[PDB]
Amino acid sequence: VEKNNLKVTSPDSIKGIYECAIGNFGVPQYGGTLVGTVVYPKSNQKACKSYSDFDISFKSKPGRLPTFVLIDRGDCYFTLKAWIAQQAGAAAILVADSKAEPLITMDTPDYLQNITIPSALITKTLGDSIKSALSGGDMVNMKLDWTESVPHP
Repeated sequence: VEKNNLKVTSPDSIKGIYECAIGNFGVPQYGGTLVGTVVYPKSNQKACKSYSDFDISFKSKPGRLPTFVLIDRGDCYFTLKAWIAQQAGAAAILVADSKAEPLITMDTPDYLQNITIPSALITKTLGDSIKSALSGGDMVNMKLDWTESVPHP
């Protein structure tokens, strides 16, 4: 399981370094990092359907942090969740595992080349911690670290 470090920068309650598992699609900024804010939509939480019907966009306003969308595993292909979040303007997708278990690699089921959004899966533990912080009205900000992540050919 190929992993990279993830750093929650806020709120203070859950700040720290965690691991995430990089999916076999999307394009991390290898050698670099990406800071964003995490959002867990109230609707279409598995990103199996189009966000446009919901009039939901994750395009962040100028000067604000890029939006990372927290998405639940289940019901559809991981690649489709990425494609759909990408269409909705998300800067990255974090797929929270539906069961508590070691990290797994999100595999693909040409068109894979069209998926560019950094895509990673996080544990149910971390997913639930983030949801709790957001539920308390806290912004959850996060730095994705690929500084030492080297891609395969």
